[PDB]
Amino acid sequence: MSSLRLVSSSTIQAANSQLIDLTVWDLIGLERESIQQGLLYHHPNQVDTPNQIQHLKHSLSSTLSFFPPFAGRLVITEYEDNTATCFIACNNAGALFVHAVAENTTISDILQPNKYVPPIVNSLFSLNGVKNREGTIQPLLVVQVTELVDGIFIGLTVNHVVADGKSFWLFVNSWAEISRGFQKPSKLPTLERWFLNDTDHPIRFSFSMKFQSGQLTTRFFHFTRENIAHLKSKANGEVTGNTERRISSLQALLAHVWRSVVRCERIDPQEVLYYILLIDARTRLIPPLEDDYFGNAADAGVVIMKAGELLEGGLGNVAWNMNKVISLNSDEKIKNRYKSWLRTPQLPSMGMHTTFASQLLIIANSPRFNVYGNDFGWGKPLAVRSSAENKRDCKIVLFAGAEEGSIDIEVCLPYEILEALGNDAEFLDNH
Ligand SMILES: CC(C)(O)[C@H]1CC[C@](C)([C@H]2[C@H](O)C[C@@]3(C)[C@@H]4C[C@H](O[C@@H]5O[C@H](CO)[C@@H](O)[C@H](O)[C@H]5O)[C@H]5C(C)(C)[C@@H](O[C@@H]6OC[C@@H](O)[C@H](O)[C@H]6O)CC[C@@]56C[C@@]46CC[C@]23C)O1
Repeated sequence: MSSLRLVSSSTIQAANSQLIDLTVWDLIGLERESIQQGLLYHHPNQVDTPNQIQHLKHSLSSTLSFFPPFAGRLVITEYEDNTATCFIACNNAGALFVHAVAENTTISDILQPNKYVPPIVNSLFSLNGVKNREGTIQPLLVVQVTELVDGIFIGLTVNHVVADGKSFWLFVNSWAEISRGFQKPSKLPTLERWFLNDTDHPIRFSFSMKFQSGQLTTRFFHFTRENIAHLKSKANGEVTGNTERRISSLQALLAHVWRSVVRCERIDPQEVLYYILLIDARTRLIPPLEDDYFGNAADAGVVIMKAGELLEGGLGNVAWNMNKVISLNSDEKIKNRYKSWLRTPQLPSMGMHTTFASQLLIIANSPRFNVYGNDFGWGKPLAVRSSAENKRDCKIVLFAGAEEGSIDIEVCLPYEILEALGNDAEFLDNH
């Protein structure tokens, strides 16, 4: 029968102290979860596995020289007036490398296609359930490499106060480059983080003070470039006054997914619905941040619509509203939101009490991030998976698909809704 065991855990320091102040975007995650995403590889031929594991360890240490935050620790100071400060010490305490073996477990055991994510996937990551504020002691980066019968899985656990999704995949891209033989990564990080005024740091903040919580399931759906292009043309074709085809491919897809979920759940048309986009500030500040600004740089944009209007008003109207919410995340709004946060620096609560699955839907990650170029020397990955640790939030996570211009979405919802989506011919997914 199949089994899973850890064979070794090793501290990995940078191959070759500095302090980093954290801004509002970074602090907001202190009480929340890590980023856990990983890559599946098939080994067509035999591989010298001990040498492969050693090569991943040494290239990881080399990459860490260029990303010192991932080898450091958080420093939190708690004060008597119920406030706190936090920063990153690049003290080279080290990341963690975990070597696991999944005896008699295969690629296809992990990647049940058109099926739900199997429970084994969650055990391909280490430090599940650890909040980002525990980075004062816990490594900010854990890599778990799990040997399979016909390949390996490379699963990263990354502290979400240090990095967002963009910065996560910057590190993965650069590590694969170093592993392939590059001497430097092709994109170097910008480590200095953004504050409206140099006097703002260290920010003194306060900690603290769901429908089907603990019972959600996770399933992938694949969207071809053609089906996406169909959705974009339809959405722009429905909103003509005042358009030169400004609704984007992703806006139309997300509008379609929103409509499909709500249609499958069958809810009262008077329900108010909240759709949570994460809008990058890097390109929207004036002056803009560096493209490879390393840290968090995104703010929620909340799309609010009645269920009746969402469905009866047509795809283009939903996508146009999302477009407009995105367009309101201007340089003015970003800086004023920052300033009012400094005036009431409380870390958020996870929000309202939800009574159905479509009520509050969070949209995470991006199809812009480079998933399939992560060749460490043995070929491109077959797939990307997350830990699927989250069983509380109704959530859609966006991934680049294997074929050019396609998108995989990882959907966390009640089981019967995922079943309805898989049986819905209006859901334009494939395979
Ligand atoms: C009246 C309105 C306008 O309809 C109201 C009704 C209520 C709501 C629906 C809005 C609130 O208004 C504000 C709101 C968005 C919350 C506060 C957070 O949002 C941040 O709030 C702070 C202020 O506290 C702002 O300064 C930031 O700009 C903003 O982004 C966010 C994040 C950043 C933690 C977000 O995190 C991702 O989790 C998943 C990971 O996979 C990702 O990687 C990671 O990012 C999860 C959702 C979540 C918890 C919630 C939930 C929804 C809320 C509760 O809208």
